[PDB]
Amino acid sequence: DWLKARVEQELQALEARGTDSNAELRAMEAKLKAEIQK
Repeated sequence: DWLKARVEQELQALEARGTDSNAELRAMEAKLKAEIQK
């Protein structure tokens, strides 16, 4: 479960200064659980 945070800090600084990724956000949540499986 802690990994869920490992991902937040990841897209946290990226989306914090990225004005061109308000769509790929969804495709991201998909890989989210994909990581929990390992």
